[PDB]
Amino acid sequence: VEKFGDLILKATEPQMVLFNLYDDWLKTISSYTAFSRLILILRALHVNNDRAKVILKPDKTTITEPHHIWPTLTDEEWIKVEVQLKDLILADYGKKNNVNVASLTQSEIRDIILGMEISAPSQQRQQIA
Amino acid sequence: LGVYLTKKEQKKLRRQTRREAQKELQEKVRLGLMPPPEPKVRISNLMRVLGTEAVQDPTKVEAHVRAQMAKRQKAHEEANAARKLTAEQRKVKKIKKLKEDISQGVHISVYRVRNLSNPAKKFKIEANAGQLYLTGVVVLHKDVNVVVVEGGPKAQKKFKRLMLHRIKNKCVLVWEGTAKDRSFGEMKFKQCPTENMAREHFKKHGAEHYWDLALSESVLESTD
Amino acid sequence: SFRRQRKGYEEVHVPALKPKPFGSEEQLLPVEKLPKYAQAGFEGFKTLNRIQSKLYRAALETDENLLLCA
Repeated sequence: VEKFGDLILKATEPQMVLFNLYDDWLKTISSYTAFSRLILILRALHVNNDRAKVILKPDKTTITEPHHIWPTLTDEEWIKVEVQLKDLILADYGKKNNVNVASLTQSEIRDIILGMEISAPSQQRQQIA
Repeated sequence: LGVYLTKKEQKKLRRQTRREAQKELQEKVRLGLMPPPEPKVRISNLMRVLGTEAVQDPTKVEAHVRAQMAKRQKAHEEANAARKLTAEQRKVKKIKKLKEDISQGVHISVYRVRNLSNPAKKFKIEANAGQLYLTGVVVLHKDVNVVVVEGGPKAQKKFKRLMLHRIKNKCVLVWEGTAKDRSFGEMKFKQCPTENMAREHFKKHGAEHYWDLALSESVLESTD
Repeated sequence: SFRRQRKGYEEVHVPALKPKPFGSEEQLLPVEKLPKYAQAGFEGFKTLNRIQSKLYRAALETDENLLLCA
């Protein structure tokens, strides 16, 4: 995030700082929903960091005030940004795994958002069957 | 006569009615007339019911569960609000207009106060007579306040407790009995400095015995 | 009709919609009003449909680009 790397790179001495990653969302959603949205946002940021920034602001109206980090959006706008970020993550995973987005199932999409992977260099253990 | 029932029978009847309703709903679901019930989801219940799908789009899930909670809450509220409007309605006409069943017997309490020169006590007595719908009259004379109140038994019991405990020179009920019909009109006051005018006003409705008993009580208080 | 879930599936049944009533200047035109170049194409059909008669002059007598949203 642009608010963190610059801050730590120009910090000439070690120190400790506090942030509130849930800027004001807690006023309308429970902390469970806030954490889920935050982890989805960070997954998208780790994936692309460029298209994710674009999805963060859907319109020039959404302005990030200096008081906090994430842009302030309406509830439905938050829903749309969340679904767009989910589509981003699924499409990018498909790009690196040659798998269709529709090919993934609900549990599989949850696993990908969390960070599960599937690999098998030695499949000959199929001899169990 | 109406018959009560023991707490055991009350519990059994309520349990039977609830079980009947639950079986009715379940068999309605069996026959397809009713959709299968949806899980009741709250904020704590969210990640347990919709855990595999809240990671897809958490804000939509939050909106859905809050909509369900608000739907339940608003379903509860409508009936309550309608029946509270029912409260206003009755309270002004069916929950506060009783009259104590004064049809076959009118309880008449005639008291004789010594000092009633304060208009605030007379205004409070008139407000208590008008709020409880109790008829009667009040006669004023030289160190004499003959207040007769005829009405229901509960209204007379409220008026005696208001005049003996809630109102302060001493007030004592001179004649507390029952009558066949009503004799005095609305709650009004009549100032009579002479005893003959008060006696004629009491004998105009046939209640000169109360004024005679008040005069005898005043004579017995002034003698001893 | 309407919509409801009977057993395992949600059936939504909309009834048969009423057709558009013919006006005082709109009716099923027969094949006797077609010209000699168009009478040979309507072989075996003594009359025409309602949509064919409501846009007969706009498609046969007019050479403009017709867009029939039938």
